[PDB]
This record gives sequence, structure tokens and C-alpha cells, in this order.
Amino acid sequence: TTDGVYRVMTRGSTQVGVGVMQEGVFHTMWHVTKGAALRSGEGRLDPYWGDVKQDLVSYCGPWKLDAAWDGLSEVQLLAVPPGERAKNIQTLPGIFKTKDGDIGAVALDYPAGTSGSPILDKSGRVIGLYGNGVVIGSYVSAITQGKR
Amino acid sequence: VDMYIERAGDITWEKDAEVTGNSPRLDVALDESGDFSLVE
Repeated sequence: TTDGVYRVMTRGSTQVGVGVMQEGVFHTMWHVTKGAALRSGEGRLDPYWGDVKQDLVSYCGPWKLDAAWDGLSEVQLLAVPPGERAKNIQTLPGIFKTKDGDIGAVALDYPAGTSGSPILDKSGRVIGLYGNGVVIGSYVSAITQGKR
Repeated sequence: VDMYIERAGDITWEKDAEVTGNSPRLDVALDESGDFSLVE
């Protein structure tokens, strides 16, 4: 229940993704858990909201993260790769141009179990999650943010 | 299948982080299944 970035593990054990605990809600990408319940110590976390199109899910409450890329500044990916200590990778996002508007995108390619890692602005706020994207062959991840 | 979580750190900006990666501008479309694909 403590605020922070978390590995999402499965049972040997394997890391299938990452997520963000904030304000009592756990935030990750739908494709990481498919909405399965999550064990945290002796407690259980149940899905509360989810959306396949956004590729997002929240547990224990509504999606809490609402900061957004400012379109000009560098950001940091707080990557939590399997088997590796949490690490910050700073980058200038590029852009996904869509019919519905523009979305920040980071041209960073980490192992699949890093999906759900938070992307941060300079003030430390989570402006979205890593791991839904496209290939150009380099992967590029949308900065995927929900609605509060 | 037992899915579980382990704390891996605080959410903070680090001043001494590695800097890398490009900033491509891409036309994409997002479908009902949440899949991005390129568009021309």
C-alpha cells in the first residue's frame, strides 16, 4: 500500500511488468495483468477500473495519475527491468500524431517485463506509463496516461 | 497463477541519470484493441 514503483511478478518466478502505487491505488498496464487480482503481502488487490483501448488498469480505486508531458521538456523513464535495480533514463520524447491529438512517445527499448514503468516530469509527477507502442527496428512507447 | 507485487523504489527524479534516445515524430492510429500502428 506504500507509495512507490513496484514489480509485478508471477508464478519459478518471473517479472511480467511494473506499476505505480499512489494515493492507495495501484496503476499498471492492462496487458501486464489482464486484470488479474494481485497479492501484496498478505493482502489482495482487486481491479477497480480498466480499459483495453487505453491499455490501463487501476486497483483499489480510480486512476489517480493526471500529470501530462509539457511538450518541450525532457522526461525520465523510471525503468524497473527484471533482475535490475530501479533506474532513471532521461530523454526528450518524440510525438505520436493521431487524429485525436498528439501524445508524447519515448524511443527507448527495455525488456518486456519493464512494461508499466512510470515516466516522470522534472517535478517527479508520473506523466504516464511505458510499454504500449509501435515499431519503426526500434520500439517507441507512447507515454500512456489515464483520466482522473 | 499467483501474481504479486514487490516494492522496487520511490518515484523520484534523479539529477545524475543516463540520457539517451531520439525524439521521432510519427503518424499513428490507435485501434479498438489498444494497438498503435503507423499511418502514412
